[PDB]
Amino acid sequence: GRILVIEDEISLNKTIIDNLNEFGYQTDSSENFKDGEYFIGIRHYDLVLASWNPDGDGAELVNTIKHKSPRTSVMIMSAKADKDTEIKALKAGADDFVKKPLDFDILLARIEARLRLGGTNVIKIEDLVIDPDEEKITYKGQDIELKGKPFEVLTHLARHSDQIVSKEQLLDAIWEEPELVTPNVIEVAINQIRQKMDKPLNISTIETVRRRGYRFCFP
Amino acid sequence: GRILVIEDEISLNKTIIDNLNEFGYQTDSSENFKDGEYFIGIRHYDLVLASWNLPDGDGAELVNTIKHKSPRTSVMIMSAKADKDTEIKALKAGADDFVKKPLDFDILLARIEARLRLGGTNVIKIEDLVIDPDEEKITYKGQDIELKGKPFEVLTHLARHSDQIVSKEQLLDAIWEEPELVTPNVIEVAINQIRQKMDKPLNISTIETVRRRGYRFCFPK
DNA sequence: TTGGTTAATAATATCTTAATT
DNA sequence: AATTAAGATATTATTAACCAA
Repeated sequence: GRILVIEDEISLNKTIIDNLNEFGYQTDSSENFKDGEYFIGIRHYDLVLASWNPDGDGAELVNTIKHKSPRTSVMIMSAKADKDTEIKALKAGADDFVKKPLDFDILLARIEARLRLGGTNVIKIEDLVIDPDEEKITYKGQDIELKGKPFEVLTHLARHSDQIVSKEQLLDAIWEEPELVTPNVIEVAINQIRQKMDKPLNISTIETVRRRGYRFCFP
Repeated sequence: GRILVIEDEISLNKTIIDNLNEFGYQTDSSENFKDGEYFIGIRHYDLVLASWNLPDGDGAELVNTIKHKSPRTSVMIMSAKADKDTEIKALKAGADDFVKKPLDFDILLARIEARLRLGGTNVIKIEDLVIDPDEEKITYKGQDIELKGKPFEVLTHLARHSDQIVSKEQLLDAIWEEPELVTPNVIEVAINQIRQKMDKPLNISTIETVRRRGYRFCFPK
């Protein structure tokens, strides 16, 4: 929710900030690029709203923002609304081009859409993240080499944490033709998980409950 | 990049399809929500361009459908009624952009291209790696590498989805006109040519294979 | 018995070439 | 350049023997 605005009109700059704050956005402000590039250096801003028109290096501005702070969105506001200025701003890297006099109902809607994030299937528990989409596990910032069916078994359990899952359940949930395989696979997979993480990373992620099943228990 | 065009006006539909094909995009055409959704189910589209006023089917409904079915598909709404309420509604419904009809195809293509950069610049610059999709050129340390065609498009698509896993089936839908006809091995051969021209000679790790998922660009490594 | 623990080996995936186009 | 065919090679999955309790 961090947006910084680079506008040399004080009125507009004042205006723009008050609108963003009203919406809910943490915001910073600059009247020149010099100061602006400074802020992006200190902390990340989800989006940057800057004027195309003092130094007149907007095309370069977009580039420098994308370089210094690659994850940020650049929105360019310009009173010259001709196709040439629109096309040239987008072609320079701008993620969106808005037109001033500013419609703040439309602007807020575009910023929103520009910072809309898709729902994820990612699981973050304490210093551990488990990303099914990328088949990735990291604890304490280090990747864990766990994949395949052991990966699915761990993720399944994580999704049903504090709940006891049974071999049959895991098999049906993760194994096609579950009635054509050796249940030993579950035990082997659990060992793999303990081996890859529990053991080397000194944690207790999976717990076995006699005659009932396993349960993710990483507090 | 594959673009799904949903538009009832048959004449406009073909004009849009022709402008996109000319640019170099793979394109499918539809004239109703149903047909559109059909395509959304069989093929992966990097971007859907849909009229807010189809003969049937709430525009908001269409946006939700595509966004849920394919969260990473960009949605762009076109409407001759382009008052503020309409634009804001579409954006809030989940659209990433809203453009007024009659379309200025110069600005349309500039905006489509800005959405498909996934936040990037036109010229990808990573470390001493340069990938210029505009000149189909690649440089490393200012030294030129000859890589063109499908392999070039496979690599640029990966590097734009960098650090993400793109499946063989996604690479095909994005670069091949008829992904169903071609064999998935074509992707593996392209990845071999990419490694054969870059990773091996330049001693770098750019494409990571992830078994059963696909390929991921990891040049930063 | 129950679970875990190893290890080999069968499956399955991906890659690399060479040819054809 | 583009696509495929086939074997080469890599990587999981499966299976079972084995151990401890």
